[PDB]
Amino acid sequence: LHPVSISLSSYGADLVRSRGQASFLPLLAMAGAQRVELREELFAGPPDTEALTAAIQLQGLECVFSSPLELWREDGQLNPELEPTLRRAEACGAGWLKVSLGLLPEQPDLAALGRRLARHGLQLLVENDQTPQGGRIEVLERFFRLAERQQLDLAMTFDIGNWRWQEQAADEAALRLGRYVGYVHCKAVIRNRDGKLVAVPPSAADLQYWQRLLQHFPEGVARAIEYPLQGDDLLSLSRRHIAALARLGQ
Amino acid sequence: LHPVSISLSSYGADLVRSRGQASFLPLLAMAGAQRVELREELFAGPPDTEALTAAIQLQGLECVFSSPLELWREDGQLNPELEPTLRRAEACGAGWLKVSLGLLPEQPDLAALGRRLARHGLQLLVENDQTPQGGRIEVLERFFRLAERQQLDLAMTFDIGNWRWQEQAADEAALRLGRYVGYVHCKAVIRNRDGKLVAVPPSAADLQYWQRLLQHFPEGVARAIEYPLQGDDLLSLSRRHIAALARLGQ
Amino acid sequence: LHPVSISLSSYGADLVRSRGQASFLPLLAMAGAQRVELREELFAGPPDTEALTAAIQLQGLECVFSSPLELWREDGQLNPELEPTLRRAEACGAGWLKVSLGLLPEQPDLAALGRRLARHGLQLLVENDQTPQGGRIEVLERFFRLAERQQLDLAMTFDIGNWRWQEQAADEAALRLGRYVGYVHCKAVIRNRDGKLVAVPPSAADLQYWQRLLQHFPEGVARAIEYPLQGDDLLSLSRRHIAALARLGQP
Ligand code: NA
Repeated sequence: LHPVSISLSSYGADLVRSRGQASFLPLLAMAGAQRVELREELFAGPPDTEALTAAIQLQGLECVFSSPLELWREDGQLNPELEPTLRRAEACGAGWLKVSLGLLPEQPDLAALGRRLARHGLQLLVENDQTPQGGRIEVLERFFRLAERQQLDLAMTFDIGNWRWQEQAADEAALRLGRYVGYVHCKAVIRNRDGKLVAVPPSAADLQYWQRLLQHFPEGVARAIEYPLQGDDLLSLSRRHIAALARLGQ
Repeated sequence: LHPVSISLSSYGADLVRSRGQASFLPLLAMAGAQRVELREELFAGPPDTEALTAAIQLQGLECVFSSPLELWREDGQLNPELEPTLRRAEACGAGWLKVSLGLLPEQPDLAALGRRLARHGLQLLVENDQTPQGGRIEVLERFFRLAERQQLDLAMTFDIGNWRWQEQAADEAALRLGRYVGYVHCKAVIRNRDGKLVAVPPSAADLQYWQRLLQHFPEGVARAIEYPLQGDDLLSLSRRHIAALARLGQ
Repeated sequence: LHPVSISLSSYGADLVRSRGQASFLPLLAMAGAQRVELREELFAGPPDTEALTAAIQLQGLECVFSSPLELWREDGQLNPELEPTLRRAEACGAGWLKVSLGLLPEQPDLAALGRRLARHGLQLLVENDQTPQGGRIEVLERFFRLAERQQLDLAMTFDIGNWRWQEQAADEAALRLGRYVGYVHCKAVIRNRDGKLVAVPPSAADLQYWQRLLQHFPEGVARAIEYPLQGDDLLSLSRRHIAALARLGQP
């Protein structure tokens, strides 16, 4: 089996806020997950980070801290909230911080980025988002090429569904960006009756298609569920969805 | 279940012209179809539009009228056959007229198009065809963008197979044009042993692919059979093909 | 069933070189293949061309001879090794000679190529390779378009996996080049844990995708296993793999 993560936003923001994120960690371990993705927008709440760290450690889970933070500001400077967010993430027991790109300047100071990352013990993940600045193949390809040149402790999170918001083809993205991918965010996307894009659980067809996309990324890369998980028995549901994802490969 | 149409060309041009298109209406209704797509080229002489409209209504079907007319002439003017075809379609009972684009000029008179459409009671549908002028993604994107800006009462018919004639990817077309799609033409396409592209009935794999394409169009969009339906028992065959398409998507 | 070929490189180059390519023909015929693809690079010494041809004919197999030869030299001239390679292919009983493109010049002498090829019963196939000069859609499309204008009876070997090495989409390749394809090389490609591209046997999803790619090529085109075939029982392994390829197409 390949390593599987669950983004707790999958369970619904209201439910997660009400029950607290730490309460989902035993559920994830019991369902067979290897990693949890925490969500900054989902603490009620100023968290007991100590209690949260102890919970992750007890379950033997890896932990990704996901933030809506955009790395680069309109003005061309690294987001001053980067270090405060890294501290937050580390305090919660995360091994990775996941962010969006923001607006990549013509001249990014990746040396500066490195120095800030070096003050903390987290690998940085940068995810394609739904915006023009952070969600399009061309600028992301530029960022990852450069980042690799200066050898940053950073990797791409390839979000399968987000490309849809920028009318970018996931297959083309995978072909061009797949060598940089360290984490896959899985969701299916449909256009609803009013023409609006909405994230949904995968069909059997989507899953087979995702297996083909995964051929473009290093074998065994961690894959995350970030789509609705709703049902009366969340443990059994999560287990069945983890198994389906873990099984994707050659 | 999603609404399903059958294009009567599916039954074979010679057979349909022989028996007449009206004779297939009870078949379509009994087989579970919600619309009939009449084909201008399959009328053996001008129809009694009153008997036709009455037969369609008796069967509780809606009706798309399909013409091979190209909307824009080589010289950049609208095809003068547009309003005569709109009048014939409307008289036969259709809710939509389906046409091809023709050669979109540098400065298309979309206001004049709107004025002509406003004189009739049908929605205009423009389908991708098999030609360079009417069958390539870039020009169709330009057309539908400009039509939406003019707020015209028109939508795309997305023909899954026709892209093959222009060596365009349906997946790419669906990404770029999906927001505009109000009707889907379903057909599988193979290159035969002689080298010629031909429309064929879908395999299981084809249906799964089409399910993924439909994610790009508003959920529950009407879908039409436009591939060969040939056999000893057209009711049974039609019923099965309709059922497979009615439940595609969910 | 559609005709299936096995490229003998599938069995592992060292194993094949040591046993000789002729020793695999009974296996191919018993497992249900229609065609063997011989590999010039898998002859450990000069071939016994008469015994090879006799072994192919005994088994009732057809034969494609694969050469790493590049058709067009850097200086724009046709590779002078083409004639001896065509004769070698014929000596080994081949109905097709498969080569790489090389560097396509601005004004290739396709007329001369056609006159050369017309002296031979076999057909020339040009395969997409893993190089910029021979593995990119645009130049290959230019080659086949020029060949079609000159009315040459040559065709393409569409290698499904090779496109990955040049970061080219196989679906786009199949759309733009499909009309030219007379032979298909099947392999799946993944990035390994180290990030290196490697050719591998297909998953069920791969096979389903390949069925869709085949829609772009003339129906019934011969398709070849060109991916690892390893096991204690090559006969049953080969038979299962040939079967899965032979049934790919429309119902
Ligand atoms: Na090859």
